Amino acid sequence: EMIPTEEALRIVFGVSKRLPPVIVSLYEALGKVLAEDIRAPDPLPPYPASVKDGYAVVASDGPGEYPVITESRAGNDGLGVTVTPGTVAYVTTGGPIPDGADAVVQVEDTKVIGDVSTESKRVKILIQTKKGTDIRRVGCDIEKDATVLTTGERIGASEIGLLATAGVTMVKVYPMPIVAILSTGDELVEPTAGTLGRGQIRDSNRAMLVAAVMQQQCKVVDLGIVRDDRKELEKVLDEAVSSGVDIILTSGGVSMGDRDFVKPLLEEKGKVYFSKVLMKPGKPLTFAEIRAKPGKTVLAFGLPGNPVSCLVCFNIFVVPTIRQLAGWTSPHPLRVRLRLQEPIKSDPIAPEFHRAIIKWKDNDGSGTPGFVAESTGHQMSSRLLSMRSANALLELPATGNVLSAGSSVSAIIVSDISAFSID
Amino acid sequence: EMIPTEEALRIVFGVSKRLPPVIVSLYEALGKVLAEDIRAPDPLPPYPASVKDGYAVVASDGPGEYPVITESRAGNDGLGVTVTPGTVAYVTTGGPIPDGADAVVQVEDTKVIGDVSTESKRVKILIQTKKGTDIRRVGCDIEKDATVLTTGERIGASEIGLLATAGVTMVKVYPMPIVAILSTGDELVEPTAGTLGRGQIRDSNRAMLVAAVMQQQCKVVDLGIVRDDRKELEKVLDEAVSSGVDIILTSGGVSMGDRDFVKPLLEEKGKVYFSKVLMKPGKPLTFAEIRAKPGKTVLAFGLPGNPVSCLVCFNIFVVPTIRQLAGWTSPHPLRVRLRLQEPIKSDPIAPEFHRAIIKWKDNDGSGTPGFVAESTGHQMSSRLLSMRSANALLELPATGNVLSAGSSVSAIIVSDISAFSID
Ligand SMILES: Nc1ncnc2c1ncn2[C@@H]1O[C@H](COP(=O)(O)O)[C@@H](O)[C@H]1O
Ligand SMILES: Nc1ncnc2c1ncn2[C@@H]1O[C@H](COP(=O)(O)O)[C@@H](O)[C@H]1O
Ligand code: MOO
Ligand code: MOO
Ligand SMILES: [Mg+2]
Ligand SMILES: [Mg+2]
Repeated sequence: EMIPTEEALRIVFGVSKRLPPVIVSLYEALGKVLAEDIRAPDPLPPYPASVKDGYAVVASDGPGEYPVITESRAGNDGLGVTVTPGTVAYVTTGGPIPDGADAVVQVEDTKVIGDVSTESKRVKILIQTKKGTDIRRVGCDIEKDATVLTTGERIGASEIGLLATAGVTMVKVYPMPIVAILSTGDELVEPTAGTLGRGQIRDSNRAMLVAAVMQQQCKVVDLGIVRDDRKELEKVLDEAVSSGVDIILTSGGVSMGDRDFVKPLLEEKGKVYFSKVLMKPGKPLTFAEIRAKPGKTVLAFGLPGNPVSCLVCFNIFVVPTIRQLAGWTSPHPLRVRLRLQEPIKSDPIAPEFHRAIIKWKDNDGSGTPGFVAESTGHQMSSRLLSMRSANALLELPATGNVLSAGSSVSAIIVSDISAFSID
Repeated sequence: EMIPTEEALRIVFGVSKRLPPVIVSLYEALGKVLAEDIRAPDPLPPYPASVKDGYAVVASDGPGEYPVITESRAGNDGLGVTVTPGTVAYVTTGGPIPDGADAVVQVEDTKVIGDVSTESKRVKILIQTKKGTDIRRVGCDIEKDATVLTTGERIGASEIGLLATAGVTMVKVYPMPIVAILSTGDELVEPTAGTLGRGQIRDSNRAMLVAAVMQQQCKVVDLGIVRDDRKELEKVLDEAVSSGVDIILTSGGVSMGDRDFVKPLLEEKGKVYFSKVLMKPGKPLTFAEIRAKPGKTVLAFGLPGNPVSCLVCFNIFVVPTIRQLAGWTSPHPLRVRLRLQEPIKSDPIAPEFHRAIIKWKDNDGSGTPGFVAESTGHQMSSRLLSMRSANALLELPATGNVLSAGSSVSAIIVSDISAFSID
């Protein structure tokens, strides 16, 4: 019972539930989705503020020479002083406008007159300004009680700046899921192994997945290598489910071998929604939901053992699940359209997620700017070098035809689009 | 002496030098740029490995019933057993191929014959296979001594997987720069302040920059609020320069006020390359290089105080500097072309970095897929709400003309393109 990827994703989305919100500190809120609206407790600026370094004037006075009656840069500077017609006040950018002044003339349109500090301060205003010029009225950037951030908004640097503006240092957010990761196989040895014994390989999926989960900003619970023994894998899965994690990722032990126990163990512990997906690479992907005994849900992905299939299934299915649990309203990956830089043979049986290195060009080959893709070469699921530098997965339909250079395909972007190397 | 942004970026790039490489552990290498090539010490697979769960056969035998002479899943399974013509061996995916077998027939093309474990094991091979089918020969994924990663390559999840495959757990990389951050101003109060006194605002730039630097994966040295006092700012800058940081970010104290000491202090401590940039927002941006006394270079950015200008200058100038110091060969931000969803008035004096929310659409308005942009509204440099959710900066030339909806502009992508919300 092999299901299409679109259905497998819908099933995963339907089962995945946003985590309960928590309260975190300002810097812990970075990267998280807001679980409450944020309202400004005071206006910005809270006082009428100068846009410029210069002089606060009565605009109707016009060009002329005037005494400087106060200097206003911050705090109580100029408190109680009224700028009346025929006077001016020195101001710096962000300085409070003294009462009575209704415009600011930038310092470049003024000239200091008389002996610097050996006579009372006088300045020549060189222009005719207009009422309100270069003054930020109270609340013109942010009004008191305005909503500056809303529930469901992801917190980036400017949102941290808005929380700080509003004096919020404890924030209600959706947390990231905690993810347990294990590898399976009698053939595996730790990546610290030197000379390999006959029939041994280094466990590469576990470190790869730990890294992938770290890129998604989740806490990792590293459960190590598990051997192809049903009782042993049951014990580790039972320990993982009762530990408080939200997602368990296993790799391997999910194909057709007589010692592949992931599927029967997930069927016994919880509910397996699927164990076969019509995709290349990634056919053995298994997804299950387990209820931890009181009491919460744990999502389990029995990822394929083949290194490419493992990472592709992580990118397509686990990344949107992490985002959904973390409260993202748009957990789907970015899909763009792009032109192939070389010919690519699609698979005749399953739609292929072909690894590519994509870049934006001024000419994508059709005379207009656009993304272009180069294949990473041989796409065998055992060839982790096919994932090297791959920032996208080309979605090739199961036609079996050769897609020529210059033809357009849909591509899933799997790595930070703002970290893309330019053409 | 106001210089174009293109020149200001060239000056910064010319002064910025990659940091000395360091040795880090496997998981610390994630996100860093490799400073050495990585070669596979053994092949992958190191033994001829089955692609399938099934039976290792002599392909020339063809369809028929055969005794199963061994079972090979991992390690020393089947060591010393030779599959001769007229025999087969059970194998699981990744299991070593016994000597003498030259093809694998997947279990779906076989049938077990006789009483399960109450008679010696026999299997019917249902197809005529071909020599080499479903076997991974030694080194077919990675050859012994092949270079699997090269100097200058950024380490993502698949690169961590390749390091683990190759048994590398200590990696030579370029480190991230350490960044000191301070705010300036007599008007500032901490973001924990409740009711604000007259002429006070909360310091929002510092937390915003700490967050921005944390998104760039750099260590932050938070030097707090500094008042508009030359001796005090000199002391903090001198302490920052001798602390071992690589970059200092200040904000404010760089306009035309009589208590703006950042520029004269940077001129005194080191070499100021520029202090005026032809851009909107961000005109007061100052850049300097200071030599810390023995002995290393410290880059200083006197960022503008206006919150928008501060973050825009961070995105345009500081992000590529961090990347250059961290050894990125492509530190420039991603620039794409896109269509405007609404009309935008460009500035008549300076090229504007207009904040936008961009998304990829199936129809960008011209009948072909592409990025589209919505303005974040009023672009005043004091209005941090104009940065809210902005994932790009539209590069508008200094024409002063109204760019109509549907016209195309260049846009700098400033936030993870793989975290873009879909249309
Ligand atoms: N942690 C791992 N690291 C590298 N390769 C793996 C890992 N787990 C399984 N494999 C390989 O992936 C393939 C499928 O594994 P399995 O699903 O257990 O049969 C076999 O060739 C395994 O040797
Ligand atoms: N850390 C900060 N947070 C928020 N606003 C700031 C900060 N530093 C300076 N400003 C404002 O930015 C503008 C320019 O500051 P300056 O360059 O010091 O004149 C003034 O309106 C300041 O009040
Ligand atoms: O069975 Mo796969 O789709 O090569 O991991
Ligand atoms: O002087 Mo600006 O360019 O509004 O920070
Ligand atoms: Mg296995
Ligand atoms: Mg200031």
